[PDB]
Amino acid sequence: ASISFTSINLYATFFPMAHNTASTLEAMLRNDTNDQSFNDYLSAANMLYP
Amino acid sequence: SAVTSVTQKKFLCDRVMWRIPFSSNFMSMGALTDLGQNMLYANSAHALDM
Amino acid sequence: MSKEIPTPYMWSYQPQMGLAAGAAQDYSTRMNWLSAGPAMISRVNDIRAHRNQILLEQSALTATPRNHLNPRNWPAALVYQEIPQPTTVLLPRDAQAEVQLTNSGVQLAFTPRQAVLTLESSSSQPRSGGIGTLQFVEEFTPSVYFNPFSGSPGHYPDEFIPNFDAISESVDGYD
Amino acid sequence: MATPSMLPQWAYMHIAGQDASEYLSPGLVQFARATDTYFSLGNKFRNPTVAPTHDVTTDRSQRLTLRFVPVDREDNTYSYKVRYTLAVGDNRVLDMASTY
Amino acid sequence: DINFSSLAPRHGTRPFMGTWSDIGTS
Amino acid sequence: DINFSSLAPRHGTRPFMGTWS
Repeated sequence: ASISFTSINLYATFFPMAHNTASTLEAMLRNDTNDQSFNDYLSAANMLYP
Repeated sequence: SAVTSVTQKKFLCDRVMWRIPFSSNFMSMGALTDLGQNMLYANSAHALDM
Repeated sequence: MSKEIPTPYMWSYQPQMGLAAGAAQDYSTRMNWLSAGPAMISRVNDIRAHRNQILLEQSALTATPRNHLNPRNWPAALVYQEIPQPTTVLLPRDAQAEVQLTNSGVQLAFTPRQAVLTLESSSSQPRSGGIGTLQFVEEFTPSVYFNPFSGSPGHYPDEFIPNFDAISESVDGYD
Repeated sequence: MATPSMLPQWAYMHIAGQDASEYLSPGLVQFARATDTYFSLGNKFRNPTVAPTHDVTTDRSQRLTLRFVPVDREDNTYSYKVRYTLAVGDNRVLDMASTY
Repeated sequence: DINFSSLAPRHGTRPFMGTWSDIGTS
Repeated sequence: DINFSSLAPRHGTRPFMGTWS
């Protein structure tokens, strides 16, 4: 079995919104008290032992 | 004409990972467990052997 | 009462529930070992006198009054606020006087009237928690206990024990 | 001008007015609440439901979707190395859950 | 989508030891 | 839930307003 790639292409979808609504949001999330934060669903140190 | 017999017993668990919490009750009453803050009740280093 | 002029107690650090992870004697210093001469009794314990004196002065200047070595939670006033200040957005569009233009058949991809809007904005609410790392240094200048373990228990520092909890007054380490 | 010319027609009915808790007489709202569990009225009266008309509008109007492009890479035997430098224009916020 | 939207948006109050209130007052 | 119809919020984005320059 063998796999080829021809075309590895990137797609993005944008929410259309007013450019005053958009620019308000940018200023809000350029403050470091409005820093976004994320965490793994399984947040774990993973160790395999024979 | 049934023959003498011995019982065999087992279980099968598939798609589960066994879990031992690090709580005093073994119950999750918050993500940050109550013995996760017992090393901020303390704050020392210990060795773990399993 | 007085048992020596003792070494200071160095507080440890931790990822902050509001504890300082106890304290312990300084053993990265001499002044209590042996081998020199008897003329260094006021040349090596004058040093140790000087270190302690600088500590009492230093602690008094830089540390807020407290009823506890480790309060387990500093008030919102006393965490030291490093949160941002106000800022202004120049909003780029009319959407109430350049939209009747697009209803009037104009496609778009500053030529209409000079309406430009400025918007102000602020920053977060006070936080209470553990003290910062810049302000840990100023709140936890090393302490000199001058009459070690003298008097009744209940005036002993139990906040130099890195296993003690002062909001249950018990020492539990699960060992 | 335009707004009083057309809109009292629509709030005669209830496709642009206020919700039923506000246009019904207060005694009927009180009775409908009291009796709800065995003799519903919360069906016989329509609530208007009106989309926001401003501050969400596309405005100038620009693309809903982008695709990012082919050029060259450094070769590898068992891995395929792809790079993008993204496109930029004006005043939009990308969500990375909607990239693939 | 295909439209429905109607009265009774929340719980109909009744002091739950019982199942009533009144018809209003007059 | 047993709903097949969105709400509208019934209000546009941003309550808070800025001065003309």
